Amino acid sequence: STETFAFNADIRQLMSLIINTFYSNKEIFLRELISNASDALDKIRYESITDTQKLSAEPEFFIRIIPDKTNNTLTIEDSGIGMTKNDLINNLGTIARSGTKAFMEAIQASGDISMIGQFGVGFYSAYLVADHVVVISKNNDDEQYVWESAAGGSFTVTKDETNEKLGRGTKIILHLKEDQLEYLEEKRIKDLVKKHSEFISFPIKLYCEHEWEELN
Ligand SMILES: Nc1ncnc2c1ncn2[C@@H]1O[C@H](COP(=O)(O)OP(=O)(O)O)[C@@H](O)[C@H]1O
Repeated sequence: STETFAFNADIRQLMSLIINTFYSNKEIFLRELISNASDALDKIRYESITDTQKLSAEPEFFIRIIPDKTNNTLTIEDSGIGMTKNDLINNLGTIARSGTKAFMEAIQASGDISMIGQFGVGFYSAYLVADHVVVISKNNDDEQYVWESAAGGSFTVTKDETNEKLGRGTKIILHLKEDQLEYLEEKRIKDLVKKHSEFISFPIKLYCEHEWEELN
């Protein structure tokens, strides 16, 4: 059954800024999410080098990008370390980190919205292009859970019993805004990924039409 959580106030203000901004460089969400996937993969590769068993639920490292024109969603999937239920609650809303508070104080003092691009807003950049965001995650030390938020001051976390099992990793599902459908186009995606992927040392694949295309 679903549990509801309140966004930390600072995180709520960050989301508020993101949702109301006219910042035109929205495409940066893609680099933020792919970097997150790379970091999560970093972690499971690191943990498993001295302990190969940690790879058993999913032996291959990958990042997959799946645009879906039928329901206007863009999905970023990885087989990284994944998040436990507590991880989703702790890392995706309830706790405002040092950097986040510093970013908010800085941007409020300067009003310089180019900071969004210069310093980044991490995972929350998804709300630059999406109305609603879903996160399915599976970590070795817990069952599969689902995090959801339409950015209304709250999010929910629900033990997953409807979706296909990931084995290990994370699936970020962006429900794109009506005016942001360009990010379903494969050329748009490839050009963005090419721009930010030189030093991502995991295989990146794009779902095309259907077949998987290698981006690196
Ligand atoms: N794809 C992912 N797999 C596993 N954990 C993730 C993923 N994306 C985000 N997280 C967790 O959410 C946290 C917050 O993400 P973010 O706001 O991008 O900050 P940062 O990238 O600086 O960690 C990350 O530190 C990470 O712990």
